[PDB]
Amino acid sequence: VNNDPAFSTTTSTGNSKNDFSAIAKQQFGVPYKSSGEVCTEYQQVCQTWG
Amino acid sequence: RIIYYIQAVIPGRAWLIGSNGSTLTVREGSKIPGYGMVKLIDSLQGRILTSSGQVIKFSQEDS
Amino acid sequence: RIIYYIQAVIPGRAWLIGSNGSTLTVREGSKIPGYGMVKLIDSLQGRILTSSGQVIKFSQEDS
Amino acid sequence: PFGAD
Amino acid sequence: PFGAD
Amino acid sequence: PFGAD
Amino acid sequence: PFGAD
Amino acid sequence: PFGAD
Amino acid sequence: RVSIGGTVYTAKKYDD
Amino acid sequence: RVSIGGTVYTAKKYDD
Amino acid sequence: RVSIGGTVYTAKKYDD
Amino acid sequence: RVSIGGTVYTAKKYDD
Amino acid sequence: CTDAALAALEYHKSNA
Amino acid sequence: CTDAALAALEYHKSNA
Amino acid sequence: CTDAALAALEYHKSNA
Amino acid sequence: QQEIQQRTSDMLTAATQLVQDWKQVETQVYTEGT
Amino acid sequence: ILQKQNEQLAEQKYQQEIQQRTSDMLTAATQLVQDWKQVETQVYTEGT
Amino acid sequence: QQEIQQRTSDMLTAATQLVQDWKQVETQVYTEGT
Amino acid sequence: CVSMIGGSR
Amino acid sequence: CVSMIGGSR
Amino acid sequence: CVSMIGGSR
Amino acid sequence: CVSMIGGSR
Amino acid sequence: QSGQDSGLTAKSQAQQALNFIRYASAQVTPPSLPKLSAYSELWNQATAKPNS
Amino acid sequence: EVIDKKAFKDMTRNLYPLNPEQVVKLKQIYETSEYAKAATPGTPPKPTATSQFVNLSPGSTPPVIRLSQGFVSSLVFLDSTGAPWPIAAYDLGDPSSFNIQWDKTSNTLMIQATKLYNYGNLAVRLRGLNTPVMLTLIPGQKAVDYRVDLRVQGYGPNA
Repeated sequence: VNNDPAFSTTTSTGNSKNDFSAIAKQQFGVPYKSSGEVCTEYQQVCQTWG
Repeated sequence: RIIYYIQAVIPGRAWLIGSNGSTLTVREGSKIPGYGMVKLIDSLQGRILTSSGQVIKFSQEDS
Repeated sequence: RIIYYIQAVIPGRAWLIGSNGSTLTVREGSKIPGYGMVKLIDSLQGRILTSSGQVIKFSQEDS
Repeated sequence: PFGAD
Repeated sequence: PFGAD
Repeated sequence: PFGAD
Repeated sequence: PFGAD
Repeated sequence: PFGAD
Repeated sequence: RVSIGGTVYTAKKYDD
Repeated sequence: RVSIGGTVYTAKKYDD
Repeated sequence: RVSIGGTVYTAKKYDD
Repeated sequence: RVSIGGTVYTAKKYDD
Repeated sequence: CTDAALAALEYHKSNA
Repeated sequence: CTDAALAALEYHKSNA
Repeated sequence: CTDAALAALEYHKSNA
Repeated sequence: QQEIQQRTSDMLTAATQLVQDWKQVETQVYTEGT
Repeated sequence: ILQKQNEQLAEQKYQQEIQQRTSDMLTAATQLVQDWKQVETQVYTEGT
Repeated sequence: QQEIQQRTSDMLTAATQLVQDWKQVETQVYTEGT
Repeated sequence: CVSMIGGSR
Repeated sequence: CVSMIGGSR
Repeated sequence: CVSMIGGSR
Repeated sequence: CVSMIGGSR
Repeated sequence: QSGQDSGLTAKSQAQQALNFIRYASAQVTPPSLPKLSAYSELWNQATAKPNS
Repeated sequence: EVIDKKAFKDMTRNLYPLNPEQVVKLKQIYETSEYAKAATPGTPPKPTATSQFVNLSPGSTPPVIRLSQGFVSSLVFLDSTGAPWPIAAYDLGDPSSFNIQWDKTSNTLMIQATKLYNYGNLAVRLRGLNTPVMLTLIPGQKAVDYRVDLRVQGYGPNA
């Protein structure tokens, strides 16, 4: 809830061009295979976060 | 000696009138002839404590 | 000697008035005749400390 | 707030 | 803030 | 609220 | 910023 | 940009 | 009864 | 009781 | 306490 | 500390 | 009657 | 009343 | 009060 | 860790109005006598 | 394992702080240079 | 336990009215003579 | 200091 | 120095 | 140099 | 040459 | 003259003239001033200091 | 009846939540904050009323004026005998840094700095001179010229 700019009741004039989306300045991330690429499907093993 | 009575008092300064009609304004630290050195200003009680132990109040015909 | 009292004071400069009617303005370090050299300007207390150990205050009759 | 009011 | 105010 | 009123 | 200000 | 400026 | 110090001071029970 | 500097110092208990 | 250089140099503990 | 041409040269460590 | 009044008065006068 | 004020002002002028 | 200030100012002069 | 950036947020939402009141320099006024 | 992965996230973290400070510097430096290119014409007043 | 906060609400709605009733200061009038 | 309307016997 | 309205016995 | 309102005992 | 406002002791 | 009671009426020829000039001016039907609620939110919206 | 009691105590904690102690300490916090606000860092420049001799011979350097942000420096022009020398006209370089006003007959120009220390220059064509008087204005110095009595080398219409 703290990650969403719309929930920032403070009228922040900071970096509005770097937010990941209108609903989060920082992305949570996606599963990543052990080698280190996007684990789009469970069939390839997903180990890390990125 | 010469008797004064408070003609006005608020937090800090207090304006005092004498029996000679002289007007003065005092603070926490102020030399007052006869009475000596002012110790505290009590604006809601209309009271002035000075070092000589004398208590200065609103005039009885003015309070 | 000539005794001066504070005429006004802010952070930095302090304007002082002597017994001769002379008015001066001072900073962190300045030469005051007889008083030596000013070490500190306590504007919120209306206090001037100089090297000769004595302290310049607002006059008793104007503070 | 004193008792000598 | 000093105590000699 | 007095009784000597 | 020097100290002899 | 030289050092003899 | 209430005073002007802001703190309430009352008597207990008195009649006449 | 509070002074002008913002720092707060208080007495403990005193009655008159 | 801060000077006019911008570097903040402070006294530690002194009472009077 | 910085010059006017663009090159940056700076003294290492000194005190007064 | 006024006994309650003067009792409250002295109670306030005695407690600062 | 005044005892609290006096103790307080002494405590203020004693602690800078 | 003043002692904290003078220690501060001497520390500022000492460390430029 | 988040108390820090909320701190800094309130710092800047004070500091920007301080800086804007310091660029303010108001021009002298003139009154010529009768 | 968990320690390994958050160390790796911290390692990847230490590359974008420079670019965000760089963007803040665009906002600052362009504003300075715009202040600086401003020249304001000299004004003349003819006496009575 | 609801009684105390309903009480506070109604007495406060009254008290706001009373404090407004005292904050008023009705400016005096000056009437000249003939 | 005494408000008589604030009276209770 | 004292704001005695901020007073208390 | 000293800003005494930036002061503390 | 020396821009001493960017001073470092 | 004492015309109809409980209404905008003329007691005299001059008042008949005054009634008519009000009447042709359509002063009896003033324009519609805005709402409390609608104009009110738009007010507190418009005069609020932005970015705070 | 005690419901009245705790309800009243609670409301006196809400409608007047600022205790009399709290109102005053918020007061004091206010003036300490806005005093450190208004307090000019460093010493302020010393207010001086000076006097310079204006030499207009080739090779001479233009006289200087120390000014400050939002303070008035009053430049009065006198000839060698010290008598007033009215102004024919004036020309301020970069008045985006400096605001001079002048009642159109007198021999005084009164100048306020608008940005803190950036310096500029000023031309002042006087009454009898073919030679304009050129003066370098520097604000933010360690002194502020409340006035300067500049003695121009020539002789004016007042002798």
